[PDB]
Amino acid sequence: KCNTATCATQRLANFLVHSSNNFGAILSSTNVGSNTY
Amino acid sequence: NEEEALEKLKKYLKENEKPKLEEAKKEAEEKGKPIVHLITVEPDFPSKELLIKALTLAIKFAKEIANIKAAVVLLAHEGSREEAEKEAKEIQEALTKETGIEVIVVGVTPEDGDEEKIQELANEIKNKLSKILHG
Repeated sequence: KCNTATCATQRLANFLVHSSNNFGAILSSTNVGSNTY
Repeated sequence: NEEEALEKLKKYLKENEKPKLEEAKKEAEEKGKPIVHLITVEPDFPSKELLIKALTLAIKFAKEIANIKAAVVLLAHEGSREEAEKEAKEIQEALTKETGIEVIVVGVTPEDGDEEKIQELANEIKNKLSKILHG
């Protein structure tokens, strides 16, 4: 199981990309962090 | 400062988001399919206003270089699904008004990482995307 919420979003995005080859849109995954203290 | 944070974000977008979206454009031209931008969001922002500004930049960047049709934001939330769904609705309202494209914001908790719950959220996301492309 995932210990963090970031693990879960990564698994979800990976599954969406790796299951949508025959889907009607190109899915492109990128990450956004705060870059703050 | 928040400005220096956004300066580091802009450096990150040119090094990471741009290469991935350049690939997406080529795949989109081979197959004749529009591009949907999928954003994972770290839960490390000091305020929702900085989160909104950062996401607006990332989405506007993607519009600029890849004419994306929609954006799916996966908002990592360290808490309950009820709180996560409320926070997603707030963020979605901001991004829709600010970016001018269809935005789907989904709150994701650690428990959603179960492979069986991944399938649920995936099903829900693809169905919403199918409405934007064909309904």
